[PDB]
Amino acid sequence: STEILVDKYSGLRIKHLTLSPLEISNRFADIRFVRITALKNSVGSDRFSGCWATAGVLLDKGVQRVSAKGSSYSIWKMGALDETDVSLFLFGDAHVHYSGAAVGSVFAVFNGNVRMDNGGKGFSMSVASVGQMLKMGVASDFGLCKGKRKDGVACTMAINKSKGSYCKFHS
DNA sequence: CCCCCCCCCCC
Ligand SMILES: [Zn+2]
Repeated sequence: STEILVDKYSGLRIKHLTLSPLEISNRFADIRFVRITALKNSVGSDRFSGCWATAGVLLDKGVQRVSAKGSSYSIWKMGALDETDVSLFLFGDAHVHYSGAAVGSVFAVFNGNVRMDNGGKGFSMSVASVGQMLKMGVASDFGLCKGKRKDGVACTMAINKSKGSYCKFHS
């Protein structure tokens, strides 16, 4: 049957759990957790100094990229399915080992290096190591917009199916 | 060699 966790950490609802609730508290035990939506308002307040972690839904896997050094990497759109997103850069092993992940997945991110751009591009974080990514499961509220683009292509914006079936762009 | 690696959709 359906098995849904209503997580206090991420503030998300997760199905297809890859771990027990006890295992969650263990991973987050000695770590300062910051909600993925609080991130942009948390820059420059010593929130990311020590060991920290966040968690969000994979909204967009973007396109294949190549580093200046010639290595491949990823740029993910992550969020809590609430009109607010954030950029995640997957480098090296992290990209190798998680670039095939499915949109809708719920990932815990550990100790990402933070970049904040007050020029409009906003909050972003990056990780490069395998243990910096933990798939907790699948967002039970995740869905794709049922609306269509201007050119007739099905919209691929992530939505909260519990609160509606369309983007900010479709109403 | 390792670490490093860094953004123009959907209105
Ligand atoms: Zn749409």
